[PDB]
Amino acid sequence: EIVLTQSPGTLSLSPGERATLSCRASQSVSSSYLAWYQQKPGQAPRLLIYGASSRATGIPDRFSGSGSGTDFTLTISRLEPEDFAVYYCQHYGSSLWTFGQGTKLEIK
Amino acid sequence: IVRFPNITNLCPFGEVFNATRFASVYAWNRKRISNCVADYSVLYNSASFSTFKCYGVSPTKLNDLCFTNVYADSFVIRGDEVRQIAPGQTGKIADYNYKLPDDFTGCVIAWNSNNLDSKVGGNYNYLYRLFRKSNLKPFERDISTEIYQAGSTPCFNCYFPLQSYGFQPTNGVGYQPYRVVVLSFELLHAPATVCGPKKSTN
Amino acid sequence: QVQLVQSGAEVKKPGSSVKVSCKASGGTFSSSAISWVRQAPGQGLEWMGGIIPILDITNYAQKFQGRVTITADKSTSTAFMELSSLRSEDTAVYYCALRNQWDLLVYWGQGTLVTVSS
Ligand SMILES: *[C@@H]1O[C@H](CO[C@@H]2O[C@@H](C)[C@@H](O)[C@@H](O)[C@@H]2O)[C@@H](O[C@@H]2O[C@H](CO)[C@@H](O)[C@H](O)[C@H]2NC(C)=O)[C@H](O)[C@H]1NC(C)=O
Ligand SMILES: *[C@@H]1O[C@H](CO)[C@@H](O)[C@H](O)[C@H]1NC(C)=O
Repeated sequence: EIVLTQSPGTLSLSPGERATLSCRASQSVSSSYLAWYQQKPGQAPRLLIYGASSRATGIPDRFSGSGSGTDFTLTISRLEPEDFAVYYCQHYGSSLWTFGQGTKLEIK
Repeated sequence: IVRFPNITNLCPFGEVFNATRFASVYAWNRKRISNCVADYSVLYNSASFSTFKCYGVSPTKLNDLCFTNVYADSFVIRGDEVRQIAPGQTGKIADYNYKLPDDFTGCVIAWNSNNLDSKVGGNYNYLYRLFRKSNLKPFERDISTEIYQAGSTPCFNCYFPLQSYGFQPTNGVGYQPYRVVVLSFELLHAPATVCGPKKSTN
Repeated sequence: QVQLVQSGAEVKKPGSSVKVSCKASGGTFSSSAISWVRQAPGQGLEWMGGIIPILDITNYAQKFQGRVTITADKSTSTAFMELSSLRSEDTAVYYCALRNQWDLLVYWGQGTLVTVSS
């Protein structure tokens, strides 16, 4: 089926630098159905990117999504202290949703 | 009674209306919609459109219909150019970039996109054709890069046919970009597949 | 203006059943699809299934065929999921999510924890 895999499973980053997350589908998908989310412990998922690139309302322009086919990415331009969270990709086509495990972006 | 086709899907219109990138006017993007259900009341009732004009149909009757096919043509133009996207019109877009047949059935929908398309230094990714030797026929796409004349010579002259527009936050309304979607309908003499939300019975 | 509102929960014994409601607001209940997503503690998200109320079509994730019922009641703009015969491996947070046609954006409710124990 449509299986998303994220990479790397974990990151170790300085606050203030740039970093990216990769999402790879088993089969190609339309970019119109990809989204990125983040969570802080105890919280509901927050939408960051939808349609594989549009920025969700209320999200600062540090977050930029792109991609096509099977290969998609999320870039965070500065990794502010508030950006350290678990992140993940979702495919939300009409027949089946799939969520991509998740990556933990750590500070250290 | 209500006896519509046994459709099991909702129509993929998000891809048409809520895309991050729109085609330029000379290279407008056509998509086909088929074998699905759509509630046109919702889109119509939304106050976001500055233009919503139908030809051959009335917006309020759309849910009682089912179409052979629906084609969605999307692109970006200036606000003052909205006037040209209509049957019976002439002008550089109506004649060189996007021509509608004069006998037209469907709806023209448009809204201001200054917040998405204008860039601080000018969004020069949007281009318009200024030069063409003759007018377009309905639904043609002139995506050529041929060069046009001035004086009576071969190829002063040699004009590149396309002109980018400075879509910038500094623009007054007539110069703000607008996103346009045209829904062209095929209907009646057909095994129609795109239906409104009706409760088929018996 | 879309908002999804969910109720709280507790179950006192495996083998029992939990029914969770999601009230939609902001209009456009129709012409939308409603999905249910589960998050077990320590896990990521998984889709359980979903429904399109105006087609009245329900599609279940394969691992949840059996036990799970997804239904909807458009007259009150709501949707439900019921998970019967609970086994305590399912003491997860259950979220409803909605997407309208004419859009791409996905709306989420406030997931509710269903805890099942003696
Ligand atoms: C993607 O769609 C969202 C949601 O738009 C709403 O639903 C549409 C079907 C239509 O009826 C819109 O007018 C509704 O607002 C867009 O988000 C809105 O953007 C405007 C700015 O143009 C802002 O004032 C609203 O608050 C936003 N609403 C929400 C819920 O976020 C979004 O801009 C669209 N993205 C693209 C690329 O078109
Ligand atoms: C599908 O819809 C057509 C509409 O005319 C009808 O003739 C046909 O019997 C329907 N099929 C089923 C399985 O109901």
